[PDB]
Amino acid sequence: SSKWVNPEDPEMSHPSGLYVLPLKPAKPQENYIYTWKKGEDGSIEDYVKTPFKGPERAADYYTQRKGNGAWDHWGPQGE
Amino acid sequence: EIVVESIPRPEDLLESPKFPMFEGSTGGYMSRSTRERHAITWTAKDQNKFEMPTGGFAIMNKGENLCYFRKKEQCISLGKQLRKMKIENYKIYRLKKDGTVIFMHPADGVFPEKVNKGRVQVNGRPFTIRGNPQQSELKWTKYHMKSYEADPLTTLFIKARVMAFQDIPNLFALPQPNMEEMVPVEEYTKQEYTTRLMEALKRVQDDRKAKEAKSL
Amino acid sequence: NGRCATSRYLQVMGSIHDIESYFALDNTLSLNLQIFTAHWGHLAIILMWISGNLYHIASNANYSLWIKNPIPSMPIAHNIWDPHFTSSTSTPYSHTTTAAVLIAYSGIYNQLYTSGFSTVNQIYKATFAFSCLAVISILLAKIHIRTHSEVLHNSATHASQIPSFFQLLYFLDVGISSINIRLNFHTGVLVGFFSIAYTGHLLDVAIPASRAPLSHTSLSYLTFFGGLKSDTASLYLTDIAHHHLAIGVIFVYIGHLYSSCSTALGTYIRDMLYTSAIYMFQIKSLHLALSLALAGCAVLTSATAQHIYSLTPYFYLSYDYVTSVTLYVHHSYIASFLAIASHAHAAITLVRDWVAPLELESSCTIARIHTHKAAIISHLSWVSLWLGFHTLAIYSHNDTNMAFGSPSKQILIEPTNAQLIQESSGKALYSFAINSFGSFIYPIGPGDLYVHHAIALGLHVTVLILLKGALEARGSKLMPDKMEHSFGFSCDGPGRGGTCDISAWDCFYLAMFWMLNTNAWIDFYFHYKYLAPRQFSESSTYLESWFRDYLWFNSAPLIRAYSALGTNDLSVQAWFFLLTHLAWATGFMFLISWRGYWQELIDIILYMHLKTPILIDLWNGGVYTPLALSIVQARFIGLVHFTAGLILTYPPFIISTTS
Amino acid sequence: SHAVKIYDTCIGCTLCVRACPTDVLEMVPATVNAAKQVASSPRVEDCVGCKRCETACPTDFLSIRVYLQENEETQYSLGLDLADWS
Amino acid sequence: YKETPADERLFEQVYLQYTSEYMKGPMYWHKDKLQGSLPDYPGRPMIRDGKYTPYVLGNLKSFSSNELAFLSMLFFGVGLYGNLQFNYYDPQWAKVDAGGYFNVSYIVESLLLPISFFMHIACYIQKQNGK
Amino acid sequence: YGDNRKWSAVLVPLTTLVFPAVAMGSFVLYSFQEDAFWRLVPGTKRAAEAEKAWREHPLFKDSKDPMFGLLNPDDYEKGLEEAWERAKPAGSTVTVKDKLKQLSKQDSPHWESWRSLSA
Amino acid sequence: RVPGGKRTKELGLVVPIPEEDGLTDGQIAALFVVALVVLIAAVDLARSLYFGLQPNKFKTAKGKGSITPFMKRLIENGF
Ligand code: CLA
Ligand code: CLA
Ligand code: CLA
Ligand code: CLA
Ligand code: CLA
Ligand code: CLA
Ligand SMILES: CCCCCCCCCCCCCCCCCC(=O)OC[C@H](CO[C@@H]1O[C@H](CO)[C@H](O)[C@H](O)[C@H]1O)OC(=O)CCCCCCCCCCCCCCCCC
Ligand SMILES: CC1=C(C#C/C(C)=C/C=C/C(C)=C/C=C/C=C(C)/C=C/C=C(C)/C=C/[C@@]23O[C@]2(C)C[C@@H](O)CC3(C)C)C(C)(C)C[C@H](O)C1
Ligand SMILES: CC1=C(/C=C/C(C)=C/C=C/C(C)=C/C=C/C=C(C)/C=C/C=C(C)/C=C/C2=C(C)CCCC2(C)C)C(C)(C)CCC1
Ligand SMILES: CC1=C(C/C=C(\C)CCC[C@H](C)CCC[C@H](C)CCCC(C)C)C(=O)c2ccccc2C1=O
Ligand code: SF4
Repeated sequence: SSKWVNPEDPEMSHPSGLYVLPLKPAKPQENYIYTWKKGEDGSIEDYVKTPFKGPERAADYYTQRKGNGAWDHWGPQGE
Repeated sequence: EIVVESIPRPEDLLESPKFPMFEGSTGGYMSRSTRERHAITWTAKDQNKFEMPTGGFAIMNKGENLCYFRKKEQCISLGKQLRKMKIENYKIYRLKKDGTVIFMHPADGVFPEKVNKGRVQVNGRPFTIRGNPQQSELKWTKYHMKSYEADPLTTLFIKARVMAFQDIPNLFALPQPNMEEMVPVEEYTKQEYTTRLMEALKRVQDDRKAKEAKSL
Repeated sequence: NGRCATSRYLQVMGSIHDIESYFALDNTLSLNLQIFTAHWGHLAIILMWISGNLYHIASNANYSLWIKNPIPSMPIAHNIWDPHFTSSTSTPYSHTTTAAVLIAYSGIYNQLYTSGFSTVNQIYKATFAFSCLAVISILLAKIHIRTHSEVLHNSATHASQIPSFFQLLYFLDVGISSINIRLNFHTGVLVGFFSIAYTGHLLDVAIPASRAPLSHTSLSYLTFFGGLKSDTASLYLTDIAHHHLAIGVIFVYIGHLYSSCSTALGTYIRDMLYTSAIYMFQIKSLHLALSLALAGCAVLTSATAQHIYSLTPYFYLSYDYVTSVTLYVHHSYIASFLAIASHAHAAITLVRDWVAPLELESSCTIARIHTHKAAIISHLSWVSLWLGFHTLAIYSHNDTNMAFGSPSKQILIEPTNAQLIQESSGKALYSFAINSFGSFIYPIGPGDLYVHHAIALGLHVTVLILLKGALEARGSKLMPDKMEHSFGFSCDGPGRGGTCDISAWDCFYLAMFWMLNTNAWIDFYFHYKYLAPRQFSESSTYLESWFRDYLWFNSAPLIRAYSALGTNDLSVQAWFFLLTHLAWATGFMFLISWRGYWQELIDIILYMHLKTPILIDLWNGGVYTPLALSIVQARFIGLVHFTAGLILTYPPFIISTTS
Repeated sequence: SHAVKIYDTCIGCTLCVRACPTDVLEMVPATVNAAKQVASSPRVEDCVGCKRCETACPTDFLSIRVYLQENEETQYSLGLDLADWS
Repeated sequence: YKETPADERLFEQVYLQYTSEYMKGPMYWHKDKLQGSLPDYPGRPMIRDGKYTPYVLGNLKSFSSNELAFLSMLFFGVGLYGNLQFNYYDPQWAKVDAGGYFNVSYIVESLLLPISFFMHIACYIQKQNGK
Repeated sequence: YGDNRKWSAVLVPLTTLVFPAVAMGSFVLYSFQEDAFWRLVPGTKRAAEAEKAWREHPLFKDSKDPMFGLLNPDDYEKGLEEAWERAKPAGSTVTVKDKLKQLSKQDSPHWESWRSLSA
Repeated sequence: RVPGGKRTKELGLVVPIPEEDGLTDGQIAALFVVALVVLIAAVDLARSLYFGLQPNKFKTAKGKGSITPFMKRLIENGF
């Protein structure tokens, strides 16, 4: 009764072991970093989440990670 | 039938009525270095003092409460404590970096300890624990060093092989190949070649019988 | 795999040479070829080590001067070029205007001198030739890789018409995995013919070099005198040549036993094993072959350790007070390591190689042993308990009586059996003489008896631990399903009462401590009897003599090496005495404190790093996220620290006391 | 990740499921035993390897086995908190 | 119809027995079934019915039990004579030390004693086999 | 004597300070490669390619099958059906082919899930 | 030397030092040339060990592979 379908082997269950498909957000969160934001009137904030165009660290190790699963092994249903 | 809650990203949900009244500590998730989160949402009839898995204590709001953590372990421990307090409506979600919400703990809406229809055994083995095949028997195969993952048919086949190979006196020794008769792959029927191989094997067996009967 | 922690390096380094565990090592063909190439590289390393020793003797050392006056002179190992040394004044290792030098305690000088080296030019030619041999070894590795690749290509390109072409899958590594031909050629050429060749070398080079007057090589160079020539205090070279001739002839004869190149001659090892008492085993098992080779090498290393000291084979080697002790201790330690290695690889064979029959079937030696492993272990435990109880109790009785001041009250059991064997050997040797052997017969007393029983205790307990590990590797009453798990795994959880040190690798870890203890006992016995034969004979019956007359008394020169008064040539030994003490103590940390505490501490340190202002914006911690060492990793690291400290703190002591 | 396997000796007492710290296990209908249920391990990716299921298993030898795989360690099986591999 | 655990065990037993016979047969090829592995070399079965075959004697399988017995006895006598003469009743150590050569007869003779031993085990094997 | 120390002045540093530092830096650089330790770290493209090459080779194309070795699978199956027919309990609907398929199939979706990284 | 050994001081054992170094610069250079050859060969061997066997070679490599007659005889003989 699990909606998840195993991509590698349809007969077996999905590696996730879940029964409800994921819910996508209205707009996916964009990459950001916590930095200061000088207030233009002498003030300054400490942890201000500000957009970041690309990966904070462009190493192949960092960028290869998609978060779909432990090894990104979940099918398209993971997203 | 199960509906997945919105569960906005913690960075977006700075202040919410759902969050319980808790002291705060340095045991919370590191926001600078991690992005994956786990949200636990439950409903409480009264404000019961409870201990946060991350440091200090907390007070749950009468109504809907939502908490954020870094690990499913923390979420599950909090859920166990809530169950001890008789709060059975709690749900756990995994929040990816991009906001995708995956409903995790009551995977099908029924607690795992309670049996539910539509559940099929996973990682189940049809024999006693010692029924697994010998690790040395399946070497240089799919299960080179994982005898606890061999299929039941493979286990049965390997067991039968080890029983078969005890009877040393009558075991067919594989004929030594004639390396002279080698030709290029480019240079018939599969059944016909099998039949020819069988004629060759019978000839080998007859020759072996004659050779052994010569002096015996 | 980008997702990794700092445990990645340790996990890899723990199995870098575990070729069987390699990913994408599909078949025994790949395994055997990789092992063969590794063997070639190892031979290259050995030859480079020999070449380096020879080069440093030739260049940095004083071989030519030493051979003129070997008795009082001391060989030089190599120069010291260390900027950290004092520059204002001369160091203890210099002649106040000369390069610093180290004395050599390896006996390589005696080896070369009795081999027939007379000039540094010969040593240089040898350095050159052994470097060329290393080149040849590496090139042979490359050649064999290419040849095996060419056979796979051929098998791919050509196919037998019948469907049995897949049978060729088994014979691709025949050259590396064939046993009959390998045995024949090893025992005939690599051993017997090598001995005959060395006899030829002796007759041509060593005998004329030793003998001042020229004499043509003849049967007069082959003799059967015995004992040590008085002048060199070593075995007659003429006897060594006959010895090697005889052994070479015998083994050349034995090297025709098996069928190697043709099936018309020789017998089969499968057939011998099948018809012999030992039913049969996985002779193909590389781990089993390694275990047998290691056991043989261990026994031979022990034999050489004892016999080089007993019967001096090298010129003036006995005169070198330090070199004798160093050689004995070195080869004793190597032998102990090889023995425990054979045991560990037998355990690994059982874990992942042996094909056990069904339970009730008892046809092979291994199955028969597994039937009564419980009896074996119980009896070994009984013997160990008896030996320990009685040795320690007699020693403590003597200790208390000596402390109260009554030596007459000591229990002193005369070694009657050993004395009878020694007297029979002496009778045989005296008959031969009527028709000298130094250190082959020693006084032997009750102290010797007690020390021998202590060493027997050590051996029995080491074998107990190793046998228990081997025979419980596949399964155990506590962990019946131990075959599925790897050779070395952390634990099985705190359930079932707790399962620390439950793996066969954990039994090896435990037996390593014992090996070190029993080897320390052996070395202490040899060193004490060597330094003070009379004091050892009179006082070695109680442990306070060992603690006072051996350690505390002889520790003075080493600790006094460098002080506020000054330094001498043993200052380096004194600094390595303390460095190794520190290494041992560090190993205690990994052995005692286990992983959870250190993981939580690492978590706190990681929190601090991620909270630091500058460092957080550069280092996320995602890649190679720091972690505490795994349970097995820490066990191994603590064992390595313990072993390094224990082993390396002794040579400084022996050098200080015997120099 | 670790390998959590269940064998038919299982009697369906649910103690493993109740002892699971990260909810890796769940009871499923079965006919092999009298309880008519057997523990399963669908979410083995979350298994940390604490062997609390193994501790709580009653059977003479365990009907649930956790095989540790240190080479295939993931962040979920390592319980990583300060660092994120996702 | 429901397939009960007893039925599954019956299927397992029949499969085990039949397929074990098949693996023993020539239809199944495994690395353990090569020459030099478990199975006996073709045409040279060493052990049959739990009894050593003449092939265990190698090239002596064609020798009759009577002549094997005679050879073993003769070799034992000659080798024992040579050993005793060399060791006790005609020692050669003194002569060799003086400089003379050994009595070549004794050295070659003494090797016959172990040869005599193995020739008796071969004689027994041949006799026990009806030859 | 000792005039060869000019060699040492260049070699001892170059061998014990420069070479080790270069090796350590190179090792750190190598650790971050796609295939750092492909023969001991699971889920590497190089390891997957090597396995696929072995599979491509004719001799080893199906050497990883635990059941490999049956010269005549059809005859083996026919004999197994005959045996099951003789040993069949009365009113048994279990067929040899169906039973073999069921036993071959299992539910272990978490075995070597790292294969996805490589492919 | 400043000896620190009791036996050395008692018996007057000495570490004689030559007047001239044993080997000359040319000899050391020749030994270093041989060592360099060893190093090049060793780097090649390490690369070969790292990369292992290449079964794909039959697809593109020149030639058709070859087995020595002695190797064929060994294969026919068996183990
Ligand atoms: C600050 C302390 C210090 C330092 C830094 C050194 C440094 C040195 N001493 Mg030492 N020395 C010291 C104190 C110190 N000493 C003291 C207090 C004494 C007593 C007075 C001495 C007495 C002494 C003597 C008598 C000699 C030295 C020598 C040397 C040199 C060794 C060169 C060599 O071959 O290295 C090579 C190092 C090794 C083979 C050991 C490596 C061990 C580690 C654990 C690595 C193991 C390998 C592993 C696989 C890792 C590889 C990683 C790599 C690839 C990156 C070096 C310049 C020797 C010399 O002059 O050589 C020319 C020498 O003969 N020293
Ligand atoms: C870690 C391992 C180890 C180490 C470091 C040592 C260290 C030592 N051993 Mg050795 N040894 C070991 C293991 C080890 N051993 C083992 C396991 C055994 C048992 C088999 C022995 C048995 C042994 C003996 C019996 C002796 C030593 C000796 C020595 C000393 C070396 C002398 C030397 O190199 O002369 C320099 C070498 C030469 C001048 C010539 C070497 C000749 C060989 C045959 C070279 C190789 C041949 C080459 C490949 C041929 C080319 C091919 C062609 C023929 C076709 C030194 C204390 C000797 C000793 O104590 O001396 C005082 C000694 O007599 N060892
Ligand atoms: C990649 C790493 C690596 C490295 C560096 C080595 C290095 C070595 N391996 Mg190899 N090996 C490896 C991986 C590796 N191995 C792997 C993964 C396996 C699979 C398990 C093996 C399996 C293996 C086996 C089976 C053997 C080796 C051996 C050797 C040696 C090669 C030849 C040599 O120079 O011997 C130099 C050795 C000598 C000069 C000493 C010769 C004397 C021998 C060792 C003892 C003979 C005793 C005899 C049988 C009985 C005497 C009886 C008497 C007492 C009456 C060397 C120590 C051989 C060896 O010597 O093992 C101890 C060996 O037999 N290896
Ligand atoms: C001599 C033995 C020994 C040593 C060296 C240490 C060392 C340490 N222990 Mg202790 N420990 C020991 C035994 C030892 N332990 C034992 C037997 C146990 C079991 C009971 C423990 C149990 C234990 C615990 C439970 C804890 C410690 C802690 C510590 C750390 C203290 C803080 C620190 O690092 O400052 C001092 C560090 C040193 C003195 C190390 C040597 C530094 C030298 C002098 C300088 C290095 C020079 C140079 C850079 C070297 C380069 C070499 C390279 C080129 C080859 C330190 C790593 C605590 C910790 O980690 O706190 C942060 C901690 O929590 N230990
Ligand atoms: C250890 C004891 C032993 C045993 C029980 C056997 C048993 C057997 N061997 Mg033999 N064999 C041995 C040792 C042994 N061998 C040795 C040491 C060698 C190496 C020389 C051989 C080499 C060998 C070969 C090449 C062959 C056999 C074969 C046989 C079979 C026939 C024997 C026969 O006819 O003997 C009766 C014959 C004799 C007594 C004459 C032997 C004369 C030669 C010169 C050898 C004697 C050497 C001597 C013992 C050592 C001299 C030492 C020196 C100091 C003088 C039989 C299975 C044959 C077979 O059928 O194999 C399948 C075969 O082809 N063996
Ligand atoms: C394995 C043998 C060996 C060993 C242990 C040593 C040890 C030493 N040599 Mg070297 N040396 C060797 C062979 C060896 N040598 C050979 C064959 C030659 C002739 C070319 C030389 C020529 C030489 C000179 C001219 C000098 C030294 C010196 C030294 C010292 C510092 C290191 C150095 O400068 O190296 C420099 C030497 C080389 C780079 C040549 C190659 C050395 C060997 C073959 C490397 C073997 C590597 C090993 C197998 C694996 C390493 C793995 C690594 C990744 C951890 C030290 C005592 C110095 C000295 O005496 O200081 C007081 C010095 O001036 N050596
Ligand atoms: C100097 C003279 C005196 C000292 C002599 C040396 C010390 C004594 C030797 C140590 C005693 C044990 C020896 C046995 C070795 C094999 C054991 C083993 O593999 O198990 C070690 C085990 C293997 O690892 C385990 O394997 C299991 C499978 O069997 C499982 O997978 C486990 O999860 C896994 O942890 O544990 C480790 O991984 C240990 C971590 C190793 C970390 C080392 C990294 C740093 C290396 C620096 C030093 C250079 C190395 C090269 C040396 C150069 C020499 C020319
Ligand atoms: C290229 C070309 C052509 C050409 C050409 C010609 C004429 C080329 C000529 C090339 C020439 C004439 C090249 C000499 C080299 C000498 C060397 C390398 C000497 C090294 C010597 C060494 C390395 C010795 C070293 C040492 O041993 C010494 C001596 C002392 C010892 O202590 C140790 C050391 C190690 C120090 C053709 C044929 C005309 C047409 C074609 O179409 C293209
Ligand atoms: C003199 C001269 C010259 C040259 C010089 C040089 C440049 C040198 C160099 C030198 C060097 C720079 C050397 C080095 C060496 C090294 C070595 C010799 C090593 C080796 C190694 C080995 C043998 C081993 C290895 C291994 C390992 C360790 C691991 C694994 C893998 C292997 C096995 C491979 C010239 C020509 C210009 C001119 C003339 C003169
Ligand atoms: C001290 C200690 C630690 C902590 C020690 C750790 C994590 C290792 C400390 C690191 C040392 C100092 C080496 C690091 C040196 C450089 C960072 C090397 C980097 C080079 C790489 C490319 C290999 C444990 O984790 C542990 C676990 C289980 C039992 C005992 C212990 C234990 O005693
Ligand atoms: S974690 Fe440590 S203490 Fe706990 S059972 Fe495992 S080995 Fe024993």
